[PDB]
Amino acid sequence: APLPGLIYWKPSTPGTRHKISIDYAGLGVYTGPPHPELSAHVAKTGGRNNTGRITTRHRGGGAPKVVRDVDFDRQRVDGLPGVVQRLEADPGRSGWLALVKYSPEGQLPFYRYHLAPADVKAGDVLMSGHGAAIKPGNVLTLRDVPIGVPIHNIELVPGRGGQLARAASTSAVVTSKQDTHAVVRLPSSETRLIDLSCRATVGQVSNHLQRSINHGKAGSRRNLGWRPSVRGIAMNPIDHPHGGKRTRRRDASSNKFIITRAG
Amino acid sequence: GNRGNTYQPSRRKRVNRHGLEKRLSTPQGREVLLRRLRKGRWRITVDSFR
RNA sequence: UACCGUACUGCAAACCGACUCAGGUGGGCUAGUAUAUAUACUCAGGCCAUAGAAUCAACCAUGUUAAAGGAACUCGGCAAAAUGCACGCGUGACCUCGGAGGAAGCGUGGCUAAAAAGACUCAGCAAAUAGCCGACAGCGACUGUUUACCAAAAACACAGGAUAGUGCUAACAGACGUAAAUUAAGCUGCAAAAAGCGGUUUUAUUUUUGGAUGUAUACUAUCCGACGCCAAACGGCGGCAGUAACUCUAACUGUCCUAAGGUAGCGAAAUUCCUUGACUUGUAAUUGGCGUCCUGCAUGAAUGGCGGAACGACUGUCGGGCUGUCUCUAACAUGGAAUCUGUGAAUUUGAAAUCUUCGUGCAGAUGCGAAGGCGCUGGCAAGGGACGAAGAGACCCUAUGCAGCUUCGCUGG
RNA sequence: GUUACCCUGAUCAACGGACAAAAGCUACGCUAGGGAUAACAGGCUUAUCCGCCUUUAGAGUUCCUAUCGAUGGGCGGGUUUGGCACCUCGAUGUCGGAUCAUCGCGUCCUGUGGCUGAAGGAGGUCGCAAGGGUUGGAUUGUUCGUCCAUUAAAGUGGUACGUGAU
RNA sequence: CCGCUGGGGGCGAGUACGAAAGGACCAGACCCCUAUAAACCUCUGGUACACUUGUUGUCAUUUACACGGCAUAGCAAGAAAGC
Ligand SMILES: [Mg+2]
Ligand SMILES: [Mg+2]
Ligand SMILES: [Mg+2]
Ligand SMILES: [Mg+2]
Ligand SMILES: [Mg+2]
Ligand SMILES: [Mg+2]
Ligand SMILES: [Mg+2]
Ligand SMILES: [Mg+2]
Ligand SMILES: [Mg+2]
Ligand SMILES: [Mg+2]
Ligand SMILES: [Mg+2]
Ligand SMILES: [Mg+2]
Ligand SMILES: [Mg+2]
Ligand SMILES: [Mg+2]
Ligand SMILES: [Mg+2]
Ligand SMILES: [Mg+2]
Ligand SMILES: [Mg+2]
Ligand SMILES: [Mg+2]
Ligand SMILES: [Mg+2]
Ligand SMILES: [Mg+2]
Ligand SMILES: [Mg+2]
Ligand SMILES: [Mg+2]
Ligand SMILES: [Mg+2]
Ligand SMILES: [Mg+2]
Repeated sequence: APLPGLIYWKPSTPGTRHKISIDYAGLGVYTGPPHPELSAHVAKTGGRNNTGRITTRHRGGGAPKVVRDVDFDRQRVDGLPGVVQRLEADPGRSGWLALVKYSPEGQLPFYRYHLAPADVKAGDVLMSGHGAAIKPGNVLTLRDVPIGVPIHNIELVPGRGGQLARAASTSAVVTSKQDTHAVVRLPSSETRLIDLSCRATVGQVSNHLQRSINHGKAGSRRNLGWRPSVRGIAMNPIDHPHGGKRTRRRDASSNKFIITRAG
Repeated sequence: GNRGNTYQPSRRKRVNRHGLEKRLSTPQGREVLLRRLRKGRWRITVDSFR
């Protein structure tokens, strides 16, 4: 079944034989480097902490890391009409961002990066507040969003920004409205109670094609900063003992907010 | 592969490893210098000159 | 308009290798035939100092040629030989439709011709450079990575898939004796003749390790390793003794301990003792392959079962061509070796003036016994002996022996 | 509580009875020794093996001796499989063939004599004789073995089951 | 003191024998082969690098006549002595 926005690489040689890549014609305005003041150039880490030893394994190498200042709260852009100039594709996240230009009355116009919902066309105007619309890309309080409409970029403690349901093609659903709790189904089929003063970016995150993508060769996934793994049974007993246990911290403070676990 | 040529000379690396200031930067390097003094060595570090 | 560098060397006799060491060492510039920094000859420029001198030793290394054969050699065509190039024709199966493929196989080439053609040569890709081809399997999808100094592979990885954990100050991996420093705004409060010090909430700047300026389509761990066709936690999946009109299988029933006795689809197979498994082909002759069959010592969907295109300095086999690998070696070339001159080590060494045979003997005698032999000393060769030399550790045993690893060995917070 | 006496309590069975408790692996191994302990083989032996007999009952269309040897009894070799651990662990090429050898005869041929159930041929033994001859390669890592087809024949052994300072 | 004299098939014999097919002892000598050993280059071949012929590229060549260098002796063919 050919999806429209995927480049189906022809089997010319092994490696590009079973390779599927996302077309940048579906996202027509990705073209352009990251904005020169919304982005910096930070050194890559390689998986090593401040000591210098490896903490996370199988990481390192690849393209120069560029970091983008994505605004996950939209607190200081409340009540401001922001017209989306273009959509951008960052390699650091599964879902892609959306460049938004805000023109306030007393200040010169500026640009901000926010996560892109499914209904951004590089022409839409986004609005955030108590009185905002129900069209996708609006940030509303959990009280102002309906029951059963998909939402994303959810906060846990108000004023912190959006931390929940923000990967590619993911969304959360509000199913109940307890006065201070508001039971919400997180994308792992887990119900969590999120305070009503928290905010939800209404809509659904883009990059649904993320599941259908296929790096056909080791190099294309190695060039993303992923060094090769090694199986446990391929070693001597000193390195690994080769050749069903729940690991969440029990007696935590967040047991009170969850009704069912990740199903 | 023929061995024996592990010493690849470089003045920057020689001064940056075994120079005076990396010896003084850490406490145990300072006791290394102190026991070089107590032995009586004429050359204290690899980069000393006059 | 100061200070430091400026010699020389820098693919090397001046750097790194104990050496004047056949090794390792970064960047840049460049002429013609000519056309590519490849190839042959040459420009600018550089070099022919670090052992020399003749000659036919044997033998060794590296090559050239070889009549008639041609893998007959050999564990194994190992090693050599052979194809090696641009213009035309052409061009199989199988297949993931891309490939296989430069498939295979056959013509046409220099030289002269202001030119419809020709000359002669044994030879016209004329000297140097530029794939051996085809078929049957096994293993691994592929390109890659791997034991610096005996193993480059079927081992590892790989894209993909499955499972388990992780709701964010996430899990997981680390530092550990515990995180706080400076302002600002608001609400305030105490006695009080017109002002000081406070308490609390919010905010600003720092400081707050990777994962991550990420967040269940994301991160971590384990396993299988593409793709296609029909308890995916450790890991297996039995016996007793009989029942089908001639012998012989045991399909359905009868039994015993027992988590359960191994499906369509597999099998003398990387793995099957009998073994040269009966069966066909293969060769004149086959214990090592290919395709069947069943009698699975000791096979088999996640130790992943069933085969496929392409790929491989992987493994076992068959044809064509090719040739000294061979029948069976010969001549020649270069460089050692042998002669002379000059420079000039080391392994080894109880002392030696060190014969043979038979016997004896700490059990294989140069040295003891009996008999015999031997003018003396060398060069150049061959290595049977001197239990040649080179390591007080190849293997076995022992230690109040060590070391690392493993576990339903013991004890510990 | 201290001390004596009268007594009791381990399959402390590793039974003169380790310090509380208590399993393995090392083809990754390390050290110190041992020819005081094994393997590659030299020494001793000859149970098993191989030759020579002897008794020879019998078979052999008859008849023990053309030819074979059933049962017992021995003599010789150490090239079979074994037994001992005497020699070297201050580590010493064997279980192969490629080249090149030397010796013995229990002779496969060539040279030969007897008995022949001896038509000469073609055979079976038996007696002498070791001069020199014993070739191909296809298959197996095989010194084992066949079977392709040729010769007069396609010998068996000692050779640290000859031979890596070739 | 060393080496040391190998054989096979014919002719002898279609035979003495033998109903008959089936075919010898003698190697005694002659003819062929084949080893092994010892030589020799007369024949036949191989090789032959200061020999002869032909030819390609390139550098020299006040003639791109002849001659010369290098490219495995550049290549290819044919040679005499010696082996
Ligand atoms: Mg190298
Ligand atoms: Mg050194
Ligand atoms: Mg060099
Ligand atoms: Mg050296
Ligand atoms: Mg050098
Ligand atoms: Mg030149
Ligand atoms: Mg010289
Ligand atoms: Mg010929
Ligand atoms: Mg050519
Ligand atoms: Mg490649
Ligand atoms: Mg490869
Ligand atoms: Mg999950
Ligand atoms: Mg010479
Ligand atoms: Mg003796
Ligand atoms: Mg002499
Ligand atoms: Mg000598
Ligand atoms: Mg002990
Ligand atoms: Mg005891
Ligand atoms: Mg104890
Ligand atoms: Mg023995
Ligand atoms: Mg002549
Ligand atoms: Mg001549
Ligand atoms: Mg020249
Ligand atoms: Mg000669």
